[PDB]
Amino acid sequence: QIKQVEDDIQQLLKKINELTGIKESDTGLAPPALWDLAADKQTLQSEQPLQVARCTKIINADSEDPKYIINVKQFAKFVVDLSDQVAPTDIEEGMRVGVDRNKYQIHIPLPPKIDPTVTMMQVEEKPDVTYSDVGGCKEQIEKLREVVETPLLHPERFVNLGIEPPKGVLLFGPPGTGKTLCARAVANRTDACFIRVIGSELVQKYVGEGARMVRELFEMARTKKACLIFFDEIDAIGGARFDDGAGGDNEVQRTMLELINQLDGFDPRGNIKVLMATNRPDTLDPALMRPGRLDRKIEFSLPDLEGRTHIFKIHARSMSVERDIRFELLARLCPNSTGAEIRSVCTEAGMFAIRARRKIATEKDFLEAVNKVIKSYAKFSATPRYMTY
Amino acid sequence: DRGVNTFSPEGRLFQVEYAIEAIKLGSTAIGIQTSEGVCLAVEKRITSPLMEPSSIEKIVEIDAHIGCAMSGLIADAKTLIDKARVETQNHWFTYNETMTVESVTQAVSNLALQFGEAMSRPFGVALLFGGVDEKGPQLFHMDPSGTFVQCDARAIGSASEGAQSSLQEVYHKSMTLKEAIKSSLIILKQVMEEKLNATNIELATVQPGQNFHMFTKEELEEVIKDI
Amino acid sequence: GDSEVQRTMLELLNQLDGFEATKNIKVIMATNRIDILDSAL
Amino acid sequence: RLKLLKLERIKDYLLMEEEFIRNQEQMKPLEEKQEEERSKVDDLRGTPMSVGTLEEIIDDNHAIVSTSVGSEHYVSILSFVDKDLLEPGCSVLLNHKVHAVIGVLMDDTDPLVTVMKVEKAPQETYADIGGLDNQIQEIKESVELPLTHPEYYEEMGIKPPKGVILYGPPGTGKTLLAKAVANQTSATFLRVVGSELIQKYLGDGPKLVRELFRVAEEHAPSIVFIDEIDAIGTKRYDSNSGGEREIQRTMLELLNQLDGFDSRGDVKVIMATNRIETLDPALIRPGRIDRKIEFPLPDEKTKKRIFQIHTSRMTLADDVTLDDLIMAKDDLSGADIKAICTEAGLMALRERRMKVTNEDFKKSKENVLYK
Amino acid sequence: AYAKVCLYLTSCVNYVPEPENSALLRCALGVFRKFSRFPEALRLALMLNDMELVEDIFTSCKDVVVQKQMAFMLGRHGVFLELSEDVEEYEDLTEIMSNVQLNSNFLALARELDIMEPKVPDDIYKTHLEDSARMNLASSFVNGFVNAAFGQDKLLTDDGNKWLYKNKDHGMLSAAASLGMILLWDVDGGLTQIDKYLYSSEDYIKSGALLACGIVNSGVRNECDPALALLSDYVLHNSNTMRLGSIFGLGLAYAGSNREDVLTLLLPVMGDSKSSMEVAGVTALACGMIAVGSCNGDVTSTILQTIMEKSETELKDTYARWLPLGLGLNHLGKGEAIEAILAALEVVSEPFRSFANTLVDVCAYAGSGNVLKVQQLLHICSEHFDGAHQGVAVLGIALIAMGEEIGAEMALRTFGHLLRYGEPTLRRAVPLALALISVSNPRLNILDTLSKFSHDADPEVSYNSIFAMGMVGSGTNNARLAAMLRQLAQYHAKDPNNLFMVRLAQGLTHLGKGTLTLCPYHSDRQLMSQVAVAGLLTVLVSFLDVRNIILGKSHYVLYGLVAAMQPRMLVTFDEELRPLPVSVRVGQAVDVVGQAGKPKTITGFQTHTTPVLLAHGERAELATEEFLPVTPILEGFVILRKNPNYD
Amino acid sequence: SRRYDSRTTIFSPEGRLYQVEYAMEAIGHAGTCLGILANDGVLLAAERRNIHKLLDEVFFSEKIYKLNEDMACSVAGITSDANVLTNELRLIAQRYLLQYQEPIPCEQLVTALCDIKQAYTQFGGKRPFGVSLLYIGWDKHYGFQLYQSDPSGNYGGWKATCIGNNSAAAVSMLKQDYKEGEMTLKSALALAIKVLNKTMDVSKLSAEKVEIATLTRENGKTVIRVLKQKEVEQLIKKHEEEEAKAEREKKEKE
Ligand SMILES: Nc1ncnc2c1ncn2[C@@H]1O[C@H](COP(=O)(O)OP(=O)(O)OP(=O)(O)O)[C@@H](O)[C@H]1O
Ligand SMILES: Nc1ncnc2c1ncn2[C@@H]1O[C@H](COP(=O)(O)OP(=O)(O)O)[C@@H](O)[C@H]1O
Ligand SMILES: [Mg+2]
Ligand SMILES: [Mg+2]
Repeated sequence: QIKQVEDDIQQLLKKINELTGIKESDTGLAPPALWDLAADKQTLQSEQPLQVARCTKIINADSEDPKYIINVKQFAKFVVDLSDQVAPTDIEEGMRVGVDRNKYQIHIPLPPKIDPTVTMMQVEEKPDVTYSDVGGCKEQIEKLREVVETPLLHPERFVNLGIEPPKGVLLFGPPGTGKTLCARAVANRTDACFIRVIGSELVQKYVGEGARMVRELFEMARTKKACLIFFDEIDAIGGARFDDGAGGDNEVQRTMLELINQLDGFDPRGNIKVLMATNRPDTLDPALMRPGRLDRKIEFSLPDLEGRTHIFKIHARSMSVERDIRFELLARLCPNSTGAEIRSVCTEAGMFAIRARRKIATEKDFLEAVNKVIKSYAKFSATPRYMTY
Repeated sequence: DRGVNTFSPEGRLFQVEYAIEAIKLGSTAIGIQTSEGVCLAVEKRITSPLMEPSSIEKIVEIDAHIGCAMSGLIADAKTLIDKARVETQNHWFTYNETMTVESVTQAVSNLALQFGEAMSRPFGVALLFGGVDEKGPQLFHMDPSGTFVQCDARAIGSASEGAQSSLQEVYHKSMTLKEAIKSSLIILKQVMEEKLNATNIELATVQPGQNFHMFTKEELEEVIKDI
Repeated sequence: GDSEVQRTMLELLNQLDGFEATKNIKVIMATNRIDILDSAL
Repeated sequence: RLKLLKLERIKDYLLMEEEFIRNQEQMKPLEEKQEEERSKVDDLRGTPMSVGTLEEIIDDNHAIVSTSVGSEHYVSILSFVDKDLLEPGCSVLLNHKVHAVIGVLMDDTDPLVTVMKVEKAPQETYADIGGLDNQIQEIKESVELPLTHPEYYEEMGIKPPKGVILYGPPGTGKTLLAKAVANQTSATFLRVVGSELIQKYLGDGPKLVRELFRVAEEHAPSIVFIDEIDAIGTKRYDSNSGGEREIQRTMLELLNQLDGFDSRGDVKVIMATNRIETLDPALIRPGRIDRKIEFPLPDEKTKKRIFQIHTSRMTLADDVTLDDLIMAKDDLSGADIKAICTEAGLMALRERRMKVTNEDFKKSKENVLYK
Repeated sequence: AYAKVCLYLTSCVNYVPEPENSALLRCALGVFRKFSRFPEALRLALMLNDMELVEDIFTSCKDVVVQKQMAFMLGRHGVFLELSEDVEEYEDLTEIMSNVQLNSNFLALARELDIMEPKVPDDIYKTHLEDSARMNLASSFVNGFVNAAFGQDKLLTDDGNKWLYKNKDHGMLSAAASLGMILLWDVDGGLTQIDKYLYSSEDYIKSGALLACGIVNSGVRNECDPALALLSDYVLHNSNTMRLGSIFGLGLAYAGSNREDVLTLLLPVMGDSKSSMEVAGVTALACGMIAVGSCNGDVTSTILQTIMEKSETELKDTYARWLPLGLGLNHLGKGEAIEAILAALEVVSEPFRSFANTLVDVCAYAGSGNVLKVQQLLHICSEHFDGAHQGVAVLGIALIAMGEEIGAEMALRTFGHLLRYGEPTLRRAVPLALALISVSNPRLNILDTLSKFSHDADPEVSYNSIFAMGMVGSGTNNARLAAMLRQLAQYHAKDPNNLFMVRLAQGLTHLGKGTLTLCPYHSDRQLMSQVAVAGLLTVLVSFLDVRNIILGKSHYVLYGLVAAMQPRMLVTFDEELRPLPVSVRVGQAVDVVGQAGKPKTITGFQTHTTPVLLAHGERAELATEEFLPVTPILEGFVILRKNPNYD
Repeated sequence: SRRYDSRTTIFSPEGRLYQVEYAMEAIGHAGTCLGILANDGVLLAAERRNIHKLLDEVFFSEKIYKLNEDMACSVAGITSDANVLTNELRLIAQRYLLQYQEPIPCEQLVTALCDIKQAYTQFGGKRPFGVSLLYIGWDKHYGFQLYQSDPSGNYGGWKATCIGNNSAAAVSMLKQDYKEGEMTLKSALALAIKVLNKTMDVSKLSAEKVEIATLTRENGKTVIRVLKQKEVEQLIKKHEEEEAKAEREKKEKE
């Protein structure tokens, strides 16, 4: 009777759909559970649409009946007045006025414009990485934790001593040392607005578009009460300014200068704390590296023996390794290696076991993995160059 | 950075320190000095069974009263050993006496930063000169930086950190040479990548008496049985 | 700089080399010199 | 049986559900009937519905919508829309008269998505490849095995390698293994090239990289095959406005996409090249790409296998010996072997025979394999 | 063979009609006893509710260590066996059964995973990134929930009169019982603090401290009888003013004990009729909590007489819902037997019928999974009165369907459709039932639906949805849910009547800083805890009417929620009750179900050293075959022996 | 540490010497040259890249030089580097003659010049000699000998070989149709003519576009003679006749 049961189950599903709502996703429609037609009719008959304009000037701002010069974007500019439901103080000379049609007056104050590209940068889903997934950089974790979390968690211990906590960090180190890993850990552990930015995301085709979105990013952060920004791969736009003779890097230098002025200029930067992740901290501009903008430069040097042993432990926690581990032997056997190298060694040990069709990875498998990842791949390593860099 | 004689912003020759990095890639040598003599036990990394273990010469005889355990790059080690032997024999010829371990170590170290643009790069070898001279047994450690210092017990090589932590945990000033060899072999076995089998390690001893002596397979087997 | 025409040939040939479902798209190119042609082509 | 009783415990609650759903549907007062609600939806959504961008979401029942003409109407969003799938930059359906958000769009994909996706299985298969046993094993362990038997990896406790590099001289089977993986895999195959990543305006390269990997995530499980990645490097083009440094920023965007802040979904990266020394080591690092596998020129046995594969369908003449080709002791590649066979067939049809001969093969030698 | 049998029998028992479940359980128990798998036999006996068989198996067990681990399991489930004075280590087994040392073990886990640092309500609120008596009540509630079972805090353990006086009216009771719940689980040394508070000139404060004593003794079992004394001394003569704190504290303190002395002390105060209807309802509730599952004729009879005696308008008035609730708690899970009570209630009164009948029926069929019963409930749901019976009926579908991993999700779908096609009362109730069907079990459809309907226009539906989402997150402090609750606080910043619920959800989510679980079931997803389900049903039936009960003056039911507070624990012990920190791996669930493949293989390996704070649905197995576990399933406290075979 | 060094003599990420191989491919671009051994003597043909009409004929050869009495060489690559290498070859041969009072053996002279080549590829920062040599000689140890040396300092003894443009095709053809213990000078000249034809297909082997030098032994002396235009024209005419006959035979068969 099994097939009869499945046939009945699917027929029942088909009937439930046919009588409740089946398929409406072509025109992005919703399931009919949350369909408040009674409310939406009153919405369309009682809430008139409002065209978004900008209040340019307030003629006769005194208590006398004022007049506001609005500029309905790309439509027209008008002299208008406020709705009797809107208080005069709720509207300034730069807010998005939000005026109705038909004697453009039914006002709703409206926040600053944010580019969709910039606003699609807040970290909504927090990374699944924690501070316990980072090993061999205890002091770096402590310093980064201080700077980014501790003021945002217990500000009393800072205002008691009257200290301004450092607001700005530069995580710098060779390719694969825990820079982006620690950024993800900070994003996961932080209760605040985390905004990730990628140096390549500030390269835009039209002059003044990189600086424009830097300004928008920082002013959105300012609108939010407690914000951590994280410029990863900051090498992209952050580079020492050189005159040249053909105007090279003028646009990227302009957006970098906008970032500089936003970090520390003729303005209180706000409650924004910034991270700069890089593996070439020798191109960054001296102004960018000034401790008024990057206060707490942190070096993610290649882990020492203890750090490598800890990283091996971390990456082999969930593996099916055998009794005797000798991860200390592995750490001494693969010096001047990165956490990326170590995780690859663990993965290759697991794959050697899988290829042999075993369910237990042994010390011989780990030694083969070290030979494959550290010795054979030694010619593709980035450390010999990026340690100089 | 470009050039072999450039200083880092922190104060760093860049080449001495890359040489130190190279040292951290070598086999583990452990030297101990005691009132009864100096012991030198060095891991002998045998990569294949077809390699004649006796041909891996990491413990060498500078003179009848000084031996040297090398780690890092064995060919640079050999160059430094040849220079040390020539210097000891020159000193004997001129003065009709024996080089002190300190004197020979400093004479070798004065050749450590003699590169430029002669040698083009530093010697990527760390040496343990264990000898006996007028002032009793002395063990001197030299590193590519040319800075030599005499240690009560030193461990150079890949397992330097763990070996020296164990040397702290075990070593005491009032110990006998037999127990020094015992502890050195225990530490070397602990940090060994494979099993200690009496053919993958070199052991040597310099006593106030008999000249520098490299333990044979029989004595090595006896000690390894004891451990 | 390198040749945009040669870039386009190389990309189209990469597509046609088994990554094109259709079977009747031929690619012809015209050049003045044989040596300067990209080694990839 | 246990499973039969499970499915019965499902079907009985389902029948309960239809009973309740009917009951309610009839006691509705000749209104709110699913069809009646759909008709009311049509009535309230207007007969034309303009497509406009969603600039931002202010809250449920409100949003700023940019009309095609540039106006920026702040307007309500009705219960009709899912209040989901709505992110700044999305298309939105707006009631003509009141511009109310009454639907969403982008049900279609872009031409970039269409071109990148390989909506086909290349006819080449692992059986059509001869000599690359170890390379096939490793690429399978990286791309196919984690998809077909995730149990191995999950039980072992390791994650599979994220990327693989196929590095080898000009013609050794790199794109051939890419074709075989595309043929056999159940994941969506997205093919790109390095010169194809090198864009013209400033910021187009990074934008294309981001779009490619976003498409890969959207169509996950996916395999992104970047052939001739060294083209982003070695080759220099005047169309590139930014030049070497814009190339560097595109490479940096690739770095971030391969291993950056954002958590990847199921997107395995294959990347092929014949000049691996020109690649940025940061790009090749183990976290981004492990499994750097070489494709050396075939030895004598492998060359024999290539000739057998590529002559399996040709009617070789009895006198033809597929041994002199191999005895030619040069840097012979599989591409060279296939071209020799193909041009031998071309001379066969030129001289009107359906059977290839030793002379045809020799003149093919002299023609394509100019040595 | 063994695996085939046992697994098929367990699954079929969960998935089979009523008549065959008992027989299948009998044969499963027989197979376990034949193959000498005593802990499995005990688990089957408990899930059968066969105290006689439980005693037989436990006494037949002649191994001291296995008997002690059985005692741990039975204490966690909640039962106080009256063992005779001739067994293997009588005193140790009896105290393990009584569940003492739980304070020490909980503190030890806290120290191993340092969480002893107090978290003030403002710390969880995080207002620095985003009133009056209501806010004081909410802050006290969340403080208590977060610092439960620690005996530590920063508001009340420090200067506490300030907090008490900042709280107003029933906020006094709220704060006092919040302190009680902070000192919960064997801080009976805290009788000192609660006594030197109840030595007060304020009636609310004194009664709240009495409730604090009761709740501290809740779950605890001390042969000194540290509750009956206080409770009787206070409740003997003053049965006119409030009495709710005292009665509720007694009930919460003793619960599954089912001690005739406390029964006969609670019955007369209910039957006197000189105590307000609130006291009568709370007394019936306390009787039910004391006797959760007895078929107790005395309790049933007194409830019937109370329902008959109370006037028609009194029954109309709320707080009468707790009398049939007490009767159901008495007839908890007993199944069909209730026919007599059902007929009695049917003949009692016409309008109160639907309510009392449905409540007792659902509370008696809890976990049965009777599809025909749920069909009767759904027909009652379809028939719209043009409501209290409607809400208790939806709660009934939840309560009866929270037994199968498939029926549970399908009942979630049914609840979604119920909200879609529902009426005011139906929609108001659905969130409570949808919380019951999943407690301390975050699920990314439950959370989404509750979050969506929190914003709903209906304020009471919003209340129930927010409390339900907090319930789902209970004891599982989660970044996503905490951010969601903070966002909801921002949303309903001005609305105090809803911001109180939002704050309550925040605190209940961060329960114990994250150590506990309010889920009724335990062990391996099929072991109903009668005390825990009684507490949860109490809280949710009270919430059925949220304005006049919780938002009014009856949050002592929120404090009764404590009846279901049990820890997610994996502490390991030596044969002589000593800590054994041992490497243990964790994961959720994986296997190949071929024939009867056990779902015991875990893939999300995460090596830990016990104590380990495992989450919902994660099975933790040993890291190495060096110790053998006496219990086949590693939940709660365990005793691990040294494998004589080989390390 | 210099910025202008260019690091001529370093290794590459792979053990591949970039300057040496760039010199190799410069040889490949250079004019074609080939040599054939034969029991009676050795010969060396060479394409001419000096085919301009206004270009005078003042030397007896342009690609081919004489090293000593019984030895000649031919250069492919860079003319000036070739001139210096030929001068050094003459110096080496005459130093050996002064020292031992007998002609330098061919392999010894090739080894000496290749030692100089290796010295330039390993020492100093100087670029290597982008010149490939084909030596044809005679000595009392192995008689007629043919050697081919590359910019890397590697030399090999051959029976027939080719360097320069289309050298791969020329060597493939020689491999196909060269007979080991046979092919006296007559057939060797014919083979060289046909190889040069199929190697310079662009031009139909005008007698003025190639130079042939033949080394033989007569009465105990070694004679190195550059074939005159008359003889080259005769050889080209003979090959054209043979090719026409072969084509006619193939067509008649078909
Ligand atoms: N210290 C570490 N501890 C644990 N894992 C590490 C560590 N360093 C690197 N890893 C592993 O490597 C990856 C993290 O590298 P990450 O992305 O942070 O590199 P990065 O330093 O930002 O380098 P890049 O210059 O390439 O951007 C993860 O796989 C992580 O497991
Ligand atoms: N086993 C093989 N090894 C090398 N090439 C092969 C093999 N089998 C077939 N080929 C041919 O080689 C060509 C693919 O070469 P490819 O891998 O693209 O070289 P590259 O990517 O380096 O340009 C195909 O035309 C295919 O027919
Ligand atoms: Mg990074
Ligand atoms: Mg290719």
